Formats: sequence, structure tokens, C-alpha cells
Amino acid sequence: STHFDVIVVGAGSMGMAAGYQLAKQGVKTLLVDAFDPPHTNGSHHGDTRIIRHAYGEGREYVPLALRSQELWYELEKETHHKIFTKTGVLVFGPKGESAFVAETMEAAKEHSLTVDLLEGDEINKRWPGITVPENYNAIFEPNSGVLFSENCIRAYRELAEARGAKVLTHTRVEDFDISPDSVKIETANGSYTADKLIVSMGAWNSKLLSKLNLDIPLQPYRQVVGFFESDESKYSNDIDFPGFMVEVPNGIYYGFPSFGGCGLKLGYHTFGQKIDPDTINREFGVYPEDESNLRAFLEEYMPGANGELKRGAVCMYTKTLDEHFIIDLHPEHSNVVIAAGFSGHGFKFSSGVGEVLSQLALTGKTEHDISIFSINRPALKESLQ
Ligand SMILES: *Cc1cc2c(cc1C)N1[C@H](O)CC[C@]13C(O)NC(=O)N[C@H]3N2C[C@H](O)[C@H](O)[C@H](O)COP(=O)(O)OP(=O)(O)OC[C@H]1O[C@@H](n2cnc3c(N)ncnc32)[C@H](O)[C@@H]1O
Ligand SMILES: [Cl-]
Ligand SMILES: [Cl-]
Repeated sequence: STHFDVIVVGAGSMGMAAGYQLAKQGVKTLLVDAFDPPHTNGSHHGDTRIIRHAYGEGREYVPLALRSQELWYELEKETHHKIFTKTGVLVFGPKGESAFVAETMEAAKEHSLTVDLLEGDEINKRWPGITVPENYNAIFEPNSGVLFSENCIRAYRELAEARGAKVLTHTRVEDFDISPDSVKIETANGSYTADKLIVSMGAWNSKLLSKLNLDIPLQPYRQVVGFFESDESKYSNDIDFPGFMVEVPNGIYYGFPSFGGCGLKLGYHTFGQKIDPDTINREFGVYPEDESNLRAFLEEYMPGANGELKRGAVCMYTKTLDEHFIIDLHPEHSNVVIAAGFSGHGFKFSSGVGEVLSQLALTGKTEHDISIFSINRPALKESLQ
């Protein structure tokens, strides 16, 4: 017999951030999660996440990235958990052959972002450990960096709970009952009601949004990352080796410097197995591509980091057709907010998104420009059942 002002289903990257924003405003909030965030069954583990500002995916992304960066700095000051390290972010690729690099450079110029432009041997000289052909160019963002994603969610949860937010763990929501003036969720642990609902189930959005009369193409992908023993005199954060996201002939790869000798971490961004969040195999190495795809990149571009595999993780991306997020009110219910399809690049924005979700839930509007994330946009191919 407990009503809430707002109920958040899926207390992960986006949901926990939202819960923190709501709780900080004295809003009676209930956060429900299938597991106990942060955990390793969703899209937020792997310890680290990159945050860049020269977002060429769309201008709207820049302001959100900068607001998120400020929010991350605020979180750092509010918790004892480590939140962010300014490793800087390096983006490189073949000159004139990378839409990603060109887009990044354009975004930097258009928003007057502080960056360094270098090419060929200059890259190899500035960062020993990196070996790119002379026809490669790059753009470096010194003020971007690395977020400790699990710590972010953990910190937001501890802060939210301390302010009154209730967190119901290991409880999978199975259905929704929406009315013009209230929302109700159904779980094996019971039913709950509220005035507003926020839906942010990550990979599971592709399976449960249908329970909200929504038919939106969402494809979950199995994405692995690996930690490799590396030459610490070159790849350590201590010697300023940067975080990175680059485009080479066979795709986009991202990486992180070795922290406290944990080893350089690498991931293959443009490829992943299409899976279902309930049947995905979370063991690293069951597919030969898991490790081989990573080493193929390292031996060519960062040979000193192609050492023994120290650790592996299996995580998920949830892609929309245009790879842009979905942040909007349910088209048939203004009291329901949807956060889905972050397509492999949403964590850096989670702090900002939590703020947006909080505003949408409480006012039906947000001060941020979220037009490109509309649930009604054509390229999404969204429809009602
Ligand atoms: C997986 C992965 C993602 C990202 C990155 C690497 C990997 C291996 N990096 C790379 O380094 C480059 C891109 C990225 C990075 O560094 N910078 C970014 O900005 N993003 C990067 N990645 C993407 C983000 O991690 C994802 O976009 C983000 O985490 C998505 O957040 P969202 O909140 O949607 O998903 P979560 O999985 O965090 O949370 C969902 C939660 O919901 C719960 N759940 C599910 N079903 C439920 C039911 N039925 N009832 C109640 N709760 C439910 C889950 O348990 C989960 O906690
Ligand atoms: Cl391949
Ligand atoms: Cl994602």
C-alpha cells in the first residue's frame, strides 16, 4: 500500500542518475532493478567509460556532453568513490578517409573546444606506444577523460537512498498498467503505483517496451573488452597515455590507459554479435573474435600493449536504426518517460540524461534540446501496436 511520486524501472546508468536527481528535489522516488546496480549483467560494467566533448554525431550532443561533464565533477565532490580522471581523449584515423575523425574535428571547431591537431610521426612522438602510418591524422581533447562507470552508479545510488529514494533490487518488472493520472508496475515481489514512470531497462527495452504498446526496432549487441599486460612506461595513465576512440580500415576501436598497472583496455566498437539480453553468453573468449579482433588492432597500432590477457568482460549495446538515443515522453502517455537505444555511446551522457529524465517526469518538459532523440522521428521506424 505504498504510492510514490515517481517510479524508475531499470536503475542503471540512466535510471540511477534520474533517481538521484529526483531524490535531491525531495521527490518520493522508487527505483526498481532486476539486479543490484552496479552489476555485470547490463551495459555499465567493464569499470571504465570514455567521455568526449567534440561530439560529431549531432550538435545537440555537445551541450549535453558539457553539462554531463560538469555533473560528473559535482559527483566527484559529493562521494568518496573515484569518479573521473582527465586522461584526455585521442581520436585518429587515415587522413581524409574517416568520417568519425572529420566529424570530431568539425564539432571541435564549431563549438570552440580546446583540442590539439597532429598527424603522422607527431602522434608517434608525442605518445610513445602508439604506432600509426604517416598518412594518419589526429585530434586530441586534453580536457576529456575516463569515468569509472560502476562507481558513478554506486555513488548516485548511495546518495539517492540517503535522501529517501527506495531501491528494490533483484526484482524484474514484467508488465505495466498505465492510466491517465497514474502508473502501476507488476513484479514477482509485488505491484507499485505512482504519478509518473521512467522506463530505462537498457538491453531489455528491446523486449519489454512492447508491454507499453510500443513497437520500436532495438537491437542488442554483445560487446566485449579486454585488459592486456602492457609496457607501463608507455601505456600507463601515470605517463599520460590517453583514452582513445579511433577509426581504421576495418572499423572503430576504443581504449583506456593502464590504471595502477591494470593493463591497457581495448574494445571493438563497430562489430558485435546480435543477441538477446536473456540468452547472451557473458563469458569472454567463447568466440574466437573476442580476443583475436582486439589483438589484431594492438599488434598494428599499439604493439607494446599486446601482452597477456589479464581480464575480459562481456557487455551490451542497444542500437536504434539511426544510432541516436530515445529520450522522450511515451506518445500516448505524458506520465511515462522513455530512455532507450543509447546505441553504444550513452554512458558519458548518463548524468545529463538523469537530469533530463527528472525534468520530463516532473514537468513533461526539459531545458535541454532533445529534438534528435524524439520517439516520433522517422528514421527510428517507431509505431504503436
Ligand atoms: C557495453 C559497453 C558500453 C559502452 C562502452 C563499452 C562497452 C563494453 N564504452 C566504450 O568504451 C566506447 C563507448 C562507451 C564509452 O566509453 N562512452 C560512452 O559514452 N558510452 C559507452 N558505452 C555505452 C554505455 O555504457 C551505454 O549506452 C549505457 O550504459 C546505457 O545505459 P542504460 O541505463 O540504458 O543501461 P544499463 O544496462 O546501465 O541499465 C539498465 C538497467 O535496467 C535493468 N533492468 C532490465 N530489465 C529490467 C526489468 N524487467 N525490471 C527492472 N529493471 C530491469 C538492469 O538490471 C539494468 O541495471
Ligand atoms: Cl573480423
Ligand atoms: Cl547502449
